[PDB]
Amino acid sequence: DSPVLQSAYDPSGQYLCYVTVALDKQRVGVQPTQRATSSGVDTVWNENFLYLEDSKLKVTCLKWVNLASSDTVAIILGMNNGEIWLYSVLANEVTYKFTTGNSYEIKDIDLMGNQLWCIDSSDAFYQFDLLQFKLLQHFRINNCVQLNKLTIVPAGDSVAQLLVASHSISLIDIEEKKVVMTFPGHVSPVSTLQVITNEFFISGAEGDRFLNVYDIHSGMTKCVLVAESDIKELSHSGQADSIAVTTEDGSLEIFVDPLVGNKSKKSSKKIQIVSKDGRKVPIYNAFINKDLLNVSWLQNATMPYFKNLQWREIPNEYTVEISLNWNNKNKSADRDLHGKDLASATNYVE
Amino acid sequence: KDANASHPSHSAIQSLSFHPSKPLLLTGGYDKTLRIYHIDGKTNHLVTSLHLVGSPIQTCTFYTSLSNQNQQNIFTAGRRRYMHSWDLSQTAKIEKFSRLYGHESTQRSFENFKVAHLQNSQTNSVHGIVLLQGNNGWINILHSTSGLWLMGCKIEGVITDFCIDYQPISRGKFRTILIAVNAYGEVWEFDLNKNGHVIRRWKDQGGVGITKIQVGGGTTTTCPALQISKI
Amino acid sequence: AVKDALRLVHLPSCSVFSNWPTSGTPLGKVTSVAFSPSGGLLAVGNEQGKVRLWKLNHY
Amino acid sequence: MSLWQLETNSQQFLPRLNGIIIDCQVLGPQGNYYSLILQMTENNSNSDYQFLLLNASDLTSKLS
Amino acid sequence: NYDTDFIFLDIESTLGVVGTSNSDIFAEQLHKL
Amino acid sequence: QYKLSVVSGGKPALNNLSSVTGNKNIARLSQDQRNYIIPFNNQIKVYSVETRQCVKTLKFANNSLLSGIFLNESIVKILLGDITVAHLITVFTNNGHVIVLNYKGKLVESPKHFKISLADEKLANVFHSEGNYRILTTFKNSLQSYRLYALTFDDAKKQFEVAHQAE
Amino acid sequence: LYFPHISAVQIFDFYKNEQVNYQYLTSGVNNSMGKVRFELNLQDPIITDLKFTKDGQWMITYEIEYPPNDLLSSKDLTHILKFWTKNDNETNWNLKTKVINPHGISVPITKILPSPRSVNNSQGCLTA
Amino acid sequence: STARPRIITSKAPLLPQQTTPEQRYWRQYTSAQLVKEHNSVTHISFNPQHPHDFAVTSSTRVQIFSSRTRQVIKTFSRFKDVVYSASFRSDGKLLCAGDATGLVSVYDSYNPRTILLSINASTHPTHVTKFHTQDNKILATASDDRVTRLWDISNAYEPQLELTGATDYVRTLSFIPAAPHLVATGSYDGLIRLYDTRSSGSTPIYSLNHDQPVENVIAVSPTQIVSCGGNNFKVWDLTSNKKLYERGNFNKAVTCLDYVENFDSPMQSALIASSLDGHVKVFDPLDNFQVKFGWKFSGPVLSCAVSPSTAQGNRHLVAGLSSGLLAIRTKKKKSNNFQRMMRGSEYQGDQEHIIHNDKVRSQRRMRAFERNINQFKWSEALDNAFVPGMAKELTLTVLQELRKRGKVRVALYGRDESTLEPLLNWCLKGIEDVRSASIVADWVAVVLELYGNTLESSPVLQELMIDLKTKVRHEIHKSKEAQRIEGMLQLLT
RNA sequence: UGCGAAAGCAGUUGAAGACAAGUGCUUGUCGUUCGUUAUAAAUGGCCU
Ligand SMILES: [Mg+2]
Repeated sequence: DSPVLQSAYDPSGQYLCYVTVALDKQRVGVQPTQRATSSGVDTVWNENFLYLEDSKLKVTCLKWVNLASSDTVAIILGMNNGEIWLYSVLANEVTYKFTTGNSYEIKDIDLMGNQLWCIDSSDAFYQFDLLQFKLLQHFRINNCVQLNKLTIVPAGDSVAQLLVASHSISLIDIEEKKVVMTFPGHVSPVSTLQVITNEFFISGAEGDRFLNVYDIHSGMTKCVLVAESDIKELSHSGQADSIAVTTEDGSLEIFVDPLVGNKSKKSSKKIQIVSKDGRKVPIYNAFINKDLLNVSWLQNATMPYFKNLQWREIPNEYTVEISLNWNNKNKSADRDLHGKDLASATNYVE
Repeated sequence: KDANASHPSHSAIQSLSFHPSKPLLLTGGYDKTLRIYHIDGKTNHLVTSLHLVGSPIQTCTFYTSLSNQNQQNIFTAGRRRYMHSWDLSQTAKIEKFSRLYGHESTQRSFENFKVAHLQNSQTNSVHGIVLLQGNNGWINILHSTSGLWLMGCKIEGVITDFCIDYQPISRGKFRTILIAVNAYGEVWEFDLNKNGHVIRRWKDQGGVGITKIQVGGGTTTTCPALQISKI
Repeated sequence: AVKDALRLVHLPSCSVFSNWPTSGTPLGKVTSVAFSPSGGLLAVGNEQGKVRLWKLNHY
Repeated sequence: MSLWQLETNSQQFLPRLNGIIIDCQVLGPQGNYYSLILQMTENNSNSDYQFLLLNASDLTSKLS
Repeated sequence: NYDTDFIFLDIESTLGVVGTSNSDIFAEQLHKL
Repeated sequence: QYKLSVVSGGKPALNNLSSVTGNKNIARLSQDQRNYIIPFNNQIKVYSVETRQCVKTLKFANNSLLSGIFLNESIVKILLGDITVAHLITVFTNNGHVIVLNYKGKLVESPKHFKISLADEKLANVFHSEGNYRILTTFKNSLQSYRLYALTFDDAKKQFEVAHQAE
Repeated sequence: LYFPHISAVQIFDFYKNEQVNYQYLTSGVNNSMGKVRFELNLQDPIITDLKFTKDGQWMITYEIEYPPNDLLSSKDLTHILKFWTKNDNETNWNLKTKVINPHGISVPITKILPSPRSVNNSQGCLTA
Repeated sequence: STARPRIITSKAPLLPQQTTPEQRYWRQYTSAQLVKEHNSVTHISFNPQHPHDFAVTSSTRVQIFSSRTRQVIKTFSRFKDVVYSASFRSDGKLLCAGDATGLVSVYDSYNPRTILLSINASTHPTHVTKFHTQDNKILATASDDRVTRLWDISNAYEPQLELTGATDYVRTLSFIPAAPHLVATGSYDGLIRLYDTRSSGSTPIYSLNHDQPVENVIAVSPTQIVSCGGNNFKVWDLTSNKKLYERGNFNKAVTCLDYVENFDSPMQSALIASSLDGHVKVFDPLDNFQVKFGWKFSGPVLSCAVSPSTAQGNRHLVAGLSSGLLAIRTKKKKSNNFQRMMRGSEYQGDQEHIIHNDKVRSQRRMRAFERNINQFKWSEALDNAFVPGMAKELTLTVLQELRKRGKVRVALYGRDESTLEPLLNWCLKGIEDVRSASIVADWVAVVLELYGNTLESSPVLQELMIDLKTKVRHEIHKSKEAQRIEGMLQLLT
């Protein structure tokens, strides 16, 4: 129902990467979310794109390599071939291609510094080093019959344990190569497994209106966050200060201090976009850092637009109003209202 | 998924065209509308629409200049005495061609036309030509941008259809050959790079009531080139 | 002239394709046809105002 | 303004300009624009020039 | 003129008036393209 | 209390030479063909063709060099870009001053002012095809005579040198 | 800023320093044809005076039409006076009334003075 | 570039008694049919509802005329002696009429056979019988008994109220809109008596003095009532109880009066007043009741009426004459497979993003003479000037345009006596009128200067100049007279 | 051309040089000058 198959903000929240299909081929592009740069030069549409030369080929998971950490701004793309590509946006070319020996599609990827992790349809974990460009080890854990998601816990500066998800969620240690804890997940496959803070990671599943907040150390559901309609995309602010969920029906909901009756909490601020005429525009991604919330919606067919708003002052239910062309009388700059050429002198009529 | 599900057409789809590079499709009809769709194959939403009051749409096509690839434009025509051109979003830059420069007699409707690339050999510059169908065997050739009348070509009997062919000569050189056919079946072949002079004549064996003529296997309106070496 | 009046021809064999179109394929009165420059998409319009889109797997 | 077609010696016209045409030119790689200078000889006290830039496509004032 | 100032016209037809960070580089490279 | 200041513009400037015809226009259209530069008597206006509005005005009064030079001298030509070297223009006036200005921005208070060497010659026209520059100039029955020099900018001396070609 | 050009009025915006309009306020061969050779000797009507009421909705014009040469009626100038009106949004003045030969025949209207705001709410004028 | 100016038709300064927008609308009551009736038509009324057929009382019969057909469609002849009114009820279903015998009969309109209610109002004649506008049930009756009984359709045996106090014949009853309680009656005493039905009644609330016998009283608006009596009609205001206006343009005694408001005319409201001098004239209530139009008829006019506001079709002006003549004036008011092949023309782009229109509006076709001026056919433009059935004003232009263009001699070079005669023949006629006198003076001089020699050898032209010389001389005498009058006036002032 | 009203009241249209044509002479011309306030006529008519 949306032309944008997969989307992802950068860590800073300035640049959005989205993948869409042109005829039978997918194309990947990166565009500047902010209206104007720090230098004051207006941002412009980026026509440069990366085209996948094969129709069969598809992008399954996209991940930003942090802009500050690495000299070259890069985005890592997992592909259904079973190989991972490193994409540097400036050169508009894939710099290096990480290939696993097997051919199964990558279901999730996640990154910390040099450590790069991926999981296949064959339920095998893998490791990769960005600098050395090598496959370090690959192992299969028992009692992991599917792995729809992967997230590496933010512990120190090294990866000591990983969060992986199927209909149920699991925590695994790299060194012992065995599960540590098991959490009761959702009935449907898990869609989002982002880690809000220490000992608190949230979970959501396809075709579900609820998010479970799980404690890593203990394992009890701290809270169940509720959406008005299904959940598609997730973004958290700071450290559990606020959470933004992109609902499937096209609305953005904001949870305020969700980590503070108590068990099941509902979204406090709901955001929607409606054009002047009356048509509603769905939202397909969002980002919320401290007090600025970024809303991205599609105009034309795949032209993405952006808006920045301060959610603190916004009332509970707020609908942005946007000018979209509709029965717009076309006014050419070289004619007046009656079609006469502007240079022409008006004639004398008694 | 059908392309028109996103926004239906209220009249027949009189012409279709795929943009040379971008993934866009243009439709027109006697509804007097120009609908452009973004064909993905799964959603096919509507990029834009443009209503041309009192200009029934009989044929449409995208045009990308062979030198300045940034140039994009849409030519549309009908059973009317004027042709529209839309350069490529608050407003639309639409230009109306309604001057034939002394040949208004031969051309009383633009409803049939095609667009091709002409290389002015003495200068080696390449521009667009809009080709038209006259009254009695007359083919009018206009400059695409300025609208100037460049040359005219004539055949015997009622002109029914015509098609454009390119013949490379050397690195950076190519000649435009205009193929026209009569209702009975004579085929002419003008060389538009030498003032519209016939170069060959033949007959389509067993041709009677010819209706449309087309060429393929190389460059043409449906498979345009993007640089001179691709002709 | 008549509904479903469309055929595809292989070249240079000049042998018309037999599997497609079929009796059940929707074409109506085919009144406009367009091939995509790449990807082998085929868009066929009809008098009803519908542009039905097909894909050629070979391209 | 008269455009003489020299192939067949025909002509096309752009009449009723605001003044007499002191100058004409074709300004563009493909003759996109015609640049004109007008005089408005009515005002005999002063020389009242007006510069026009016309779009060759439809002969309409792109910039006056 | 009806506000305080006065306008005057010169034979040169001149109406005078008498009156009382890696992200920042990335933004630049993106704009250049 | 009261003060005097110029506000509006004035008549467009022209190549007021009887001999030259078809060259009376000195305005130019940018290389990208998105804006038209028209020199007036007291300023230079840059109009955007797409919007038909005056995007920029370069007034002679504001800048110091222009005020001294023009405020009698007139622009005999405008050349897009800069000869010595993307929004630069070079203005040649009849006496011989060559000034390198910029539109689409804020005018720089020290343009790369130069001065061609002419001996009792009034510069009439300048023109180029590809890095080659020729200048036509008038010297003195009431009929003026013309001379054609070849103009080149030498980087070492940063001066415009003129070599005689025709008379 | 309104300029009484020969047979026309040119409306110019000096805040923006551009022309906004150019309207022909007389009859005569103005733009119907291009005068050439002898026709060039013809003199179009000349707008001698142009003034506005204080309220600013009414435009008064005074015009002199010059007869052609070498006819019997080649020495009887025609003095015309016209009243126009427009709304603020509109850009073209519309002629509302026309007086032919005010004050008598061949007697000039040297001066026009729009009335002050007190009398008829600025909807009047004096001619001398 | 600019589109060519359209040649401006000449307009000489406005002369007195110009056509006014009020007159232009009322002159469209063109089609006139005169019908003859046995006796004087006394009263005329219009059905308030569609199709608004109007009833006319004459002799012993009432006739209903169709609005579209303008012919009798129903006839009520049951009345034994003369009939005196045909007012409809507000709904338009019923029709009430009076008799000399005094009985009041209520018939179902459009069913003359059926009689619904018969009332013996009084032994004296019953001249006025009107239904109440606000309330349907109550019916009013006026008699020469000088009592205006207020009847009720449900109870006919006794009157609901019996207003009295008039010392002369009562022939006029009016009900004031928006004040249903109030009732207004006028007698030949010269007093208009106003009564309140809510109170006990039988004694007027107050009397307005009209000073002449009152022939009809009409309530123009909720606060104004206009009464026509004697040689004038005076409009009264009840709140102040004094006359705002009076008009005495009429000569004979006004007889009837009718009012209509909110119809498609330039004038919002119209007051038509019969004269008995053969006149029925229109007055404008928004303009202090000033005249705007009038018609003259063969004999005295005894009744007037105009179609109601919601006519919904051709309007009618009806007048009644004592001779029995009735005058009516009227203001008249492929294959499916093909269609599917072209179904888009109806669309107006309501669902589209951008609407772009460039078609130039169609201008009126330009006449032949304008075509010749525009193409610089000077001589032909002169010929087209003098053609049979050419309106005088248009001809005067093409002479003026050519003079303004400076092409007078150019238009007269290639001419002989055969083709010069039309110009002189017009000039022979143009010289009379004040507007073209100056222009003809100009052209006539040129042809003499340019065809002196030709004139000598052609005898026909010589006569044209003698006849011309006669009439120009006659014009001098008229102008000289006008000067003497003008001097004569200055002496008086 | 000056003044004035629009009407008018006064006043001008000189000299040199050069070229062309006809036959040193005659006439006509000036993208030549000095001085005084100081017929036309290359078949040649305006878009969609
Ligand atoms: Mg069938």
